[PDB]
Amino acid sequence: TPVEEAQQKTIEAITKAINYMAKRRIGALLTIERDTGMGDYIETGIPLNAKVSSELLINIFIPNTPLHDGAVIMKNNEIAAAACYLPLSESPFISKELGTRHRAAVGISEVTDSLTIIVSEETGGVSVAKNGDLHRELTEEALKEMLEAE
Amino acid sequence: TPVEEAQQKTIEAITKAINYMAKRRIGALLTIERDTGMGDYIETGIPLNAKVSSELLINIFIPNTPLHDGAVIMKNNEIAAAACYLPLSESPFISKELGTRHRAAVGISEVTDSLTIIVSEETGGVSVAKNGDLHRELTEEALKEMLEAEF
Ligand SMILES: Cc1cc(CNCCS(C)(=O)=O)ccc1Br
Ligand SMILES: Cc1cc(CNCCS(C)(=O)=O)ccc1Br
Ligand SMILES: [Mg+2]
Repeated sequence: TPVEEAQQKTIEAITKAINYMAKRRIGALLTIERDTGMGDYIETGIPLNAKVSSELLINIFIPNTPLHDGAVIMKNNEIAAAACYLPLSESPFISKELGTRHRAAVGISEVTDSLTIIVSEETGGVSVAKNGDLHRELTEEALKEMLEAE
Repeated sequence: TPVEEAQQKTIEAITKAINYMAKRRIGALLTIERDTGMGDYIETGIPLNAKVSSELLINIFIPNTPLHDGAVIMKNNEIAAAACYLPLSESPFISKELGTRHRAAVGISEVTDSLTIIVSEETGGVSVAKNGDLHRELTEEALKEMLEAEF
């Protein structure tokens, strides 16, 4: 169906962008809004309401640029805003070598049903936060399975 | 009016981005669609249909990134697409030292009523192409007045 084709196109755009950033160890923080509304967090960032593309996702997270610090929040198959604030988790069960992007991802996942993807600037490792837990060191196939399951 | 206020915000976003890129010698090519529709050229790029911000404009043109090569085309208060093709002018009144961004800007200005802004990656100089003419070495005040008059 059109809706199904659109969802797969967006998943492919996300995975292509994450692949690029993982290879270059570009830190990234990408939250996909689900049933819990995140308007309050979207409003803290720079409004985009942009079509998804791998190219735009990559350009947003280039280090030392206006849009790279903070989270991209996606909603309704669009990039709603970039450089958004997310709450930092206080969970004592996050690996202590991880920094602010990972704690922000877990934090939003504790108060919403959203799915957040994180790329580590230290290792290029890819992780996903959902329901208060962080799933670390994902392969490309694992990330795709999570996005399709979501 | 809201329309006028939105126009003022878009102009401020553009000028802030252009000033940032000029200072850092970030090459940029930004065409503002006017009454001649530019859909044929918009469709050659990556669709964004994004709200304008100085931050997004800057992020688009960072060198060596997916979106930096080609023109950004704006439709009113939106960035319609990035990395768009524009036709190259063969006008003899384009300074010989200038490269493809300036020739593309003059080229689209010959077949549309659009206004195109160019930042030179060589010098940081800012120019505008309109109606087949290239106006070089603009001050910040001159660019803002051109944009305000264009709206
Ligand atoms: C999610 C994902 C993961 C990878 C694997 N990264 C490799 C890092 S390594 C071999 O140094 O440990 C690639 C693309 C995507 Br998309
Ligand atoms: C249009 C504009 C012009 C300037 C003047 N910069 C001229 C000096 S340069 C970059 O060539 O070394 C500043 C801001 C805006 Br906005
Ligand atoms: Mg002069």
